[PDB]
This record gives sequence, structure tokens and C-alpha cells, in this order.
Amino acid sequence: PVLTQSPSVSAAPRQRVTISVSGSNSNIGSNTVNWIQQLPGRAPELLMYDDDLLAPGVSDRFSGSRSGTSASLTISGLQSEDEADYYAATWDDSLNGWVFGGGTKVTVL
Amino acid sequence: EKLMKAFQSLAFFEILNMPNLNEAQRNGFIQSLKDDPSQSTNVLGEAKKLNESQAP
Repeated sequence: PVLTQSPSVSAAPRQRVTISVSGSNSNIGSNTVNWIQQLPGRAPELLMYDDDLLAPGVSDRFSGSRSGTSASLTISGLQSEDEADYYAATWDDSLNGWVFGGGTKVTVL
Repeated sequence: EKLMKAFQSLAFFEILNMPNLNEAQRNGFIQSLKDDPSQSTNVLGEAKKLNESQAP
């Protein structure tokens, strides 16, 4: 994957976890990042866009950030329904198209 | 405007992660998404129906 995401994370309910992704100046370094939530057998859901903006209806427990060639997604007050795979997405000027990370599994104990 | 683009990324993601499609079918669907974004839904639907029909 063009984008490199953080390894799988397991946390108890009510904990705060932060997932990260790293890229280059051709993607993250120059374009805003989007975060996607993926549940088994379901369509992917847009959680955040423009680095830190919440898609309509998304819980404000999710927050985003971007600086340099990296970005991160923070989930506060983790819940059982937060267990899923989270993917980072951004535009790459070198490839002239969308690039995606490999995904990070968030497991709620 | 950024929101609509982000939403556009979703279809790309789904089609990129459909395991039962050929490389040519996948590439064709992606190219459809690039050439006519207003057809996104349609494309996706078709892709889905193909990915199900070619399941093992």
C-alpha cells in the first residue's frame, strides 16, 4: 500500500486509542486525509474528511489530525460497536488518483 | 466539495476490495468511476452483481 497504517490495536471499553498513517509529500504531505470504517460484510463508511471534519451523523468521539506526511485518527470512549477495520485514504498527485492504506483493526475487549 | 470527493473515494475503495473480480473487470470499473462520477452508484451496483455472480 502507498500509505502505511499502524498495527492492530486492542483496547478495553472507555479507553482512548489513536491510529496513525504515514505517506509522502505526493499524498499526505500535500492532500487532506479521509478515514473509512469497514465492518465485515457491510459497505465502507466515511468517518472523517479534510483531516479533521466529521461526516454527517458521525459521533464526535472520532477526531482526526494531519501534520507533515502523517495523519492519525483518535477514538475516545471506545465502544463495542467501534470494533472494526479503519482505513486511511488520500489523493496522490504522482499517481493522479486515490491511494489507500492497508487498514488497522481496532478490537474492543 | 471536499465531502463529495471523500464520498467518491468510498466507491473506489469498495471496488478495489472486491475479491471475485478479474483484474480487467476491476480496472474497467475504476476507469468508469473516473470518467463519469455521476454514474458511481450504477457502476458500484454492477460491480457488486458481478462480484457475487463469480463467487466460489
